[PDB]
Amino acid sequence: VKLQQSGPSLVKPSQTLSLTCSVTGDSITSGYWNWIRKFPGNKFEYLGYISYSGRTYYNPSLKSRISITRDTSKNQYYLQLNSVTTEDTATYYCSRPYYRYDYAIDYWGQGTTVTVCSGSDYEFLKSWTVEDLQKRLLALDPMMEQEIEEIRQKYQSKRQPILDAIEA
Amino acid sequence: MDIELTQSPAIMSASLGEQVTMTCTASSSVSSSYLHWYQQKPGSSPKLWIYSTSNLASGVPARFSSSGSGTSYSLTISRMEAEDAATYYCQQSWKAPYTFGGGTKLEIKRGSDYEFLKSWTVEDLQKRLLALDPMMEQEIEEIRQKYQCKRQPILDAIEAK
Repeated sequence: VKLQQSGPSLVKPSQTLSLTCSVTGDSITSGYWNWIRKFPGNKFEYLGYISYSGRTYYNPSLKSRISITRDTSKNQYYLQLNSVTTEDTATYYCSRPYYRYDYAIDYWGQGTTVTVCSGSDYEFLKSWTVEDLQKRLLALDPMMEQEIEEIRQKYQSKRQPILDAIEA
Repeated sequence: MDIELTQSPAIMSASLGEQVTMTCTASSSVSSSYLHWYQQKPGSSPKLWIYSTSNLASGVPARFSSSGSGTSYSLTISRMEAEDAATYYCQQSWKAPYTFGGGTKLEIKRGSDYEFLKSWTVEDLQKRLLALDPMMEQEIEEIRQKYQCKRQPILDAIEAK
């Protein structure tokens, strides 16, 4: 049983998030199938399930912004979140509860980390020529690479005691 | 009225070989067959670890045990090992929405010190060395997606012409 996720990683506010779980080891016409998201603060939120017959359940917390959709023929099911603010930034999981375990969740998709970008820079980026903007766009590359290099070196030190301890 | 699951402590550090017991307390009774436990290491998805209060998922080593009933449940490691360093979530699959606990992150006490490190076996050492890569990759990937966020309004202004 392998739940395979696909979908975009970014979504602008008040737009719609859409994700796809491609089940490959069971049939979505059997049992239940849910969507669950993990907020950055290590907090899980049950979003809802699609049933074997097609009935659904939606967390009241999401109001009515969520609709879960199945495609019985391709053994897929879909998550759709409307009017997506930045409080919808999380890692989104599909997963199969199993009746034999009283619906404990024994299989999980690999997740999709979904960011919501306000992007309210109309008033700033207006005083830029398109040529200035394409320099600004390329300005991010050395900036990001710097951060990534800090990460890489942090773990260069964090593992050094381990390598020293192995040599001994 | 949703069932709140509270996990204490939220974080706890333990030295190898210790015996560690983390707890989960519900706001209202849940029958034992619906209380479950998951383990999540960074970079990968939660794994079902214990279902129905007292059943180990396959592959879960025997040093793990769990018990409880009513509104108080618990998970116990007998002789902790380096690889049990993870976050452990309880979950009830009884009343929808099927709520999780806040987690318990179990870290290795004084794990980042050559003083303590050289007393480990070579196996626990090289398993721990490789356990660093998922952590690093999550951090790098969080950076890459932050810059796709920064790249966005620039691309929206370049084409607003």
